[PDB]
Amino acid sequence: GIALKNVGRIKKHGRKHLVSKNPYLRLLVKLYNFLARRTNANFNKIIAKRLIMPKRYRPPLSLSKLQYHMANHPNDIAVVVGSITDDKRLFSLKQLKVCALRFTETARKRIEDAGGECLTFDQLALKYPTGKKCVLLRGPTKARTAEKHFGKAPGKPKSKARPYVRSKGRKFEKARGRRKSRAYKK
Amino acid sequence: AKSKNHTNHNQNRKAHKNGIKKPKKHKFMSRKGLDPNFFRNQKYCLKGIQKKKKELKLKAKQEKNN
Amino acid sequence: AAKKIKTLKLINKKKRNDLRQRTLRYEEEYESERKKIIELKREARKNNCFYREAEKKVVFVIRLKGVNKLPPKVRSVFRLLRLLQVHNGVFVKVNKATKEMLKIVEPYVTYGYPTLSTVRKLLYKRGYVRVGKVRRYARKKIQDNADISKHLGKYNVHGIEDMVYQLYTCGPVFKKVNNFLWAFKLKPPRKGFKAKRHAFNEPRPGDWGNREAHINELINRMI
Amino acid sequence: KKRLQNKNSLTNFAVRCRLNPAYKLLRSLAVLRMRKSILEKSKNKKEKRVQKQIQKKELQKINHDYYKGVAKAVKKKKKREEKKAK
Amino acid sequence: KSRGKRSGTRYKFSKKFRKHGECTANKYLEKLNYGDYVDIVCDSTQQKGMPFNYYHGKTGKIFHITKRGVGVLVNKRVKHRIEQKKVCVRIEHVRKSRCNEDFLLRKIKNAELIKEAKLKNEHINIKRKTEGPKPAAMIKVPPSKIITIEPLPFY
Amino acid sequence: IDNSLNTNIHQYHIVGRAIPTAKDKNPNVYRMCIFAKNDTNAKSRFWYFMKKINKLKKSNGELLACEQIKERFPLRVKNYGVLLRYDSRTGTHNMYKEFRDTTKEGAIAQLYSEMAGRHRARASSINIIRISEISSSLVRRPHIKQLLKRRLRFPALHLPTLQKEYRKKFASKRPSTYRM
Amino acid sequence: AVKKVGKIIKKRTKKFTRFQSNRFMRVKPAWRKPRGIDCRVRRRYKGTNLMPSIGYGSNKKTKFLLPNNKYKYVVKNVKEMEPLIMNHTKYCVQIAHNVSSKKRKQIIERAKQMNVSVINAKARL
RNA sequence: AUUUUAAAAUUAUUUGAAUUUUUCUUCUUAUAAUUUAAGUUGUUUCUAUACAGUACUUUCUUAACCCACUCGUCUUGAAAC
RNA sequence: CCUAUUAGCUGGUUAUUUUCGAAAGAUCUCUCAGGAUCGCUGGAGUUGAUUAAUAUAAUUUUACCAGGUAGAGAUAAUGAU
RNA sequence: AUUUCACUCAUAUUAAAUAAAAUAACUCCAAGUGGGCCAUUUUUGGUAAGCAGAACUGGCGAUGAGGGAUGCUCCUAACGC
RNA sequence: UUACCGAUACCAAGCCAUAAAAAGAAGAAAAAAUUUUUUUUUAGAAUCUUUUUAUGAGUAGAAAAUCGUGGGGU
Repeated sequence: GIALKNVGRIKKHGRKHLVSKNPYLRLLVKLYNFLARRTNANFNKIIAKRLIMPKRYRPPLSLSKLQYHMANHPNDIAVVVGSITDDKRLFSLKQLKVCALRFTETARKRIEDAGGECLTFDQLALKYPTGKKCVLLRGPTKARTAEKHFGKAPGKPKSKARPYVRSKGRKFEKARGRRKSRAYKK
Repeated sequence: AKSKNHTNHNQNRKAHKNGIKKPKKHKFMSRKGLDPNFFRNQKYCLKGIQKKKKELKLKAKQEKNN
Repeated sequence: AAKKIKTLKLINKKKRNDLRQRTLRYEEEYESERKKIIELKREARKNNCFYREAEKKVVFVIRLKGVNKLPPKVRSVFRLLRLLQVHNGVFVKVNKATKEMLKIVEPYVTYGYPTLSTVRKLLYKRGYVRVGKVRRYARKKIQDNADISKHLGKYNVHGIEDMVYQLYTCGPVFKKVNNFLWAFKLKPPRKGFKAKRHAFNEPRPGDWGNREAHINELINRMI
Repeated sequence: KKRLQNKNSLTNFAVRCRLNPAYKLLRSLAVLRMRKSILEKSKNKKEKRVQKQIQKKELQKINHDYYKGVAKAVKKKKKREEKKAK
Repeated sequence: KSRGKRSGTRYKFSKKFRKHGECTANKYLEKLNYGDYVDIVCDSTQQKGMPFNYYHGKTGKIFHITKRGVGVLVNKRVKHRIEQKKVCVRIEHVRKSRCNEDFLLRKIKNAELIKEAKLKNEHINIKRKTEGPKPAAMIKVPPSKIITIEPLPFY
Repeated sequence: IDNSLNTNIHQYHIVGRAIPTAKDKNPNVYRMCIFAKNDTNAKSRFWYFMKKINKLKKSNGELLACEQIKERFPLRVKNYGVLLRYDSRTGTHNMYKEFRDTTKEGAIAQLYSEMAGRHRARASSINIIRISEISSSLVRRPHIKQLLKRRLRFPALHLPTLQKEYRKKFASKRPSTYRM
Repeated sequence: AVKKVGKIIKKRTKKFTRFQSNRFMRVKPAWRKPRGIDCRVRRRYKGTNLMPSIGYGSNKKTKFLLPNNKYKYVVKNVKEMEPLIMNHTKYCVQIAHNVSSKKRKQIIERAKQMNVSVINAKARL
């Protein structure tokens, strides 16, 4: 008998393997696991970790946010482990070198028309195997509507969680506990 | 019928199973209900600082970018 | 294309020489300290005066009880001392803080002042070391000075004799050496205990508490 | 590396000298000191004992003083008890 | 059955023997700034601004200061976790804490000490010394005062 | 030396003293003779008596000396009178007992065995005060007095205690307790 | 008790039997984990029907091979024996139960000229 | 199949030094070997000069020493009268 | 026949190994054989750590606080006597 | 008070000690549970109770093994082969 | 006062699994006969391969990986 925590076995949390059985993504994961092991590059380690993540942690990054994040250094290349989506609110693009998992058709067309280029992660591993001049970016991992229902329960004081309701008219979840005139408010 | 009214047995070890969690102690705290006429004047202070900084930044950017 | 091995070998040779010189100086220091205490007690007693020796600065603690039925404070102190199994042994440097920690665990341990030969025996025949990355230590028997050099070399502690010196004389690098050293896993005593239930200082046979120099014979039977 | 047998660092001479580069020198010195002839010690035992007569006298004096102090405590306590008897 | 505000405070919220009466006028001159530590010691002579029973004898940090009151953040243990509680009291029930006074004096003393040591380019150890085993001492006592001790009989 | 025969009581001379404070520059030092199994137990007993008699505890004290006392003539038999204080199940009593043997520690071991045997007094209930060698003319107990005759002799009526090797299970004829 | 035949250690023989299968006919001896409440075997009372556990697992260097130090491979015709042409030293062959006498003879002769040993070589003859 | 290496120790020669002054004194200078390094190797028998036995493997049946209450279930607690 | 009505209640609830592993407190409840809710638990995932150090700690030390239980007292008060 | 510039306050042992401290923190989804009982110490009602009610910790429950002849809770000690 | 006996606990060693870690996407070795033959092997599956260390009770409950059955594509 020995008095250890968790009986002496180190416990890790989070993903350990790719779940997607996409052969191309499996090949990419193999390549970047090898790259992360054989080079010291935290760049490659981060990319190898992010290729493994669920969909909700590879959110899209719009063109406007891409070109805003890459404003100050214009000759670098931006690498996103999500998808790049178009932004109709953006009036003009400018000469972006972007590596990404996937591009929507509109975003790809706009980037090539602006004269930049779209890169896959195998091309990124070919040309910048260490990540020189490569800026790691990610989209908003907490903007999705599911997070709007998370956190403190709707009903706890000063809670911002969205409740689960069929509809959102005046007669749905809006009388008692949501205004001072009916018992209390939140 | 008659039951155990109350006990605190096992409650402490339940509490220590996931530790006695400490408050996070964030660097900044909301000033919502705190010292009006002081934090409003602090808002004015910060606005003055930002405007004085930003007009210098605009001047320098304009004169370096023609 | 072959200068690297030559440089590595030369550096190893220089390290061996420095370790040898350091160990010879250590032996001279042990002998000088023993002779000094002998002659100084002699002089004190020749004069009409008393001489009180320094406290020993380092203790060796052996756990006595198992893991069941222990108060939370005792369990916490045990974890802080790294005494997790029934016959585990550790070196604990002596100060007010550790003495007060040892007080709350006194009924479940026995400890005492180790002396140099027993320190050397413990490290040489039961000395295992925490080798790996930080928090990934992988207990390994010493068998060589390479890992001692790798982890403790920046404090010039290349060598098991350096480890022995720092443990025996509570020197500048004691916390690092003691932490680098995996907790000793001792055998049951060769002739048995007397009664783990009762204090060593009780008039009846007993084992727990501070044994002072008497820890050496128990360690020798347990090694 | 593959785990091999853990050699006894105390009795396996090669590994002991590997671990302690000074051990072979120390052991040779101890052995050479052991190998001294019995004639010198047999002829110098009295020389090495007769130097300690003064230490023996001082030792006797301190133990005598300790015994005398104990006996005087005995006498004082007995005298006090005889005082309180009446 | 009974759990009012001041339940159980018969002795804690009573003024000490010959220590009754309102606070001294000097208490109102005590300087308080944001973020400094404070003890909550309820003064039963002042009934308004009185803290709850639990916080008597607790230390906290100032998070708010009003014209006659202070808001202090106090850790309270609630089953499986601690949480900050914003207790609002009047100034009579609060007192500047000495919990870090040795820390402040240590900061000044070490400031000057390491300033002079760095001036004389000496590497000094500045941490507290946690005194443990004392060295040997060659101490002489006149034998006229060495007292022999014997266990005592029964009377 | 026969370890089956030796007991593990030794006499220790212990000198201690309170740590000098700012109140008193140098406290008076105390000395005591304590019989114990080892010097560690002797020091524990010394501090116990320091605290009980004086108001001095180990945490406020320091040990100036602790050395084992060896009997001058461990092969000369002498008579010891030992004063004693012990608490029974219903009170505390001081008594005086007499032994004779070669060492003070041996006499104390006899004392412990006899107090346990006669009064069920555990060693934790015994306080030894004042063991001292006495003269034959001042011996008071009859069981010691009868040991000091001009010529002392008696038969050997004890049963033989053979070795294990010859303690054989089946005998060929009934042995004699008369032997002699 | 463990049995050793060269490098092959079988950490236990006499395979585990279901609790009370000895004294109930409706309880077959095939092992089932006693879920129970006061179940003796589940509680690991002394002197009854010990349960299998992973500790009994055999050394994985010698885990699946037969007393001939060869892994068994079951074949249904002559075409399934091609891979053994370059595994003849570490694999032995066994003819499937439902193979007729001609295919059996053909398999035996092909295995013999491939010098691959056959386990059930004398079946249906 | 590019650390069972290197080092360490030992033996035999070898250069210088040191010292406790030498037939196990130590420190390196070089070479050659060894293992005390760098987790068991050798010899001789037998099985046996057989083709399945009285041997060896294995299943089963019987004993013998020690141990072993009836499972499932509700229950704080079931072998439960 | 509606109807396989309803049951906060009793009974039952079917392969293996491996890993983690409780509660019998609490708040509300026409609530007291029930439920929701918190706590305790698993699984999933991210952020971190992977740098013998920071976060951290049912531990001590140093410094500083708060207390009226044991004891004590009855001539300090009150209430007894 | 905030903002910007200065200057610089141990770190080469870490602003006290010790720490298989990141086996962390956080989020999500969800199970079972929500009759407990026992021992030491404290303790209320009761003449008392293997009685009823509480406090701390450890257990039994959910757990075998060695000992206590026997024994859910005692002692040792917790469990791969 | 000694010696001894005595656990599924402790110690050394082996093996199984769990957790973590170090690391990894190409060349002849031996033996037996008689320079020539013969016998073995001559590896490279990434939820994989090699090696290392620690660890292993468990009801209710949870998960993973495995084992089977009827039927359907291939």
